[PDB]
Amino acid sequence: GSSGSSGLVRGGWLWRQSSILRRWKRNWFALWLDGTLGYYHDETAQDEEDRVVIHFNVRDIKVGQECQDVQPPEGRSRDGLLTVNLREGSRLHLCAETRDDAIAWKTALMEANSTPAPAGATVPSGPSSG
Repeated sequence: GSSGSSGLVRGGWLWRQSSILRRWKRNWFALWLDGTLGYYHDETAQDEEDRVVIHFNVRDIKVGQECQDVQPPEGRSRDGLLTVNLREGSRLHLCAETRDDAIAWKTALMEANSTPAPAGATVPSGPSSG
């Protein structure tokens, strides 16, 4: 709603595990201020694959060892795994190259899930001399 969404939080590449192919694949996940999560084929949002709710929607999120029914792809390590749970029930199988990345997503998500935004009236006002 709110005429869609305006403003991006983060945008990186993460490994997602498929169901029919049961294999990890490269995917670009981008979080919106509106409180939504959409991943497209590549950085360029041209062919939207899907869109899930983030605002008060994320039930839980695991990272690394936390994982229970997930395995790291080739090269990567268990110190990167990361899965997100949705209130709707369905979850999201992901895996960060490193633990750092995983945590970043876990925190960036957990927050947006339980943290609203003043989105409404703001100005780019900033520095001038320099």
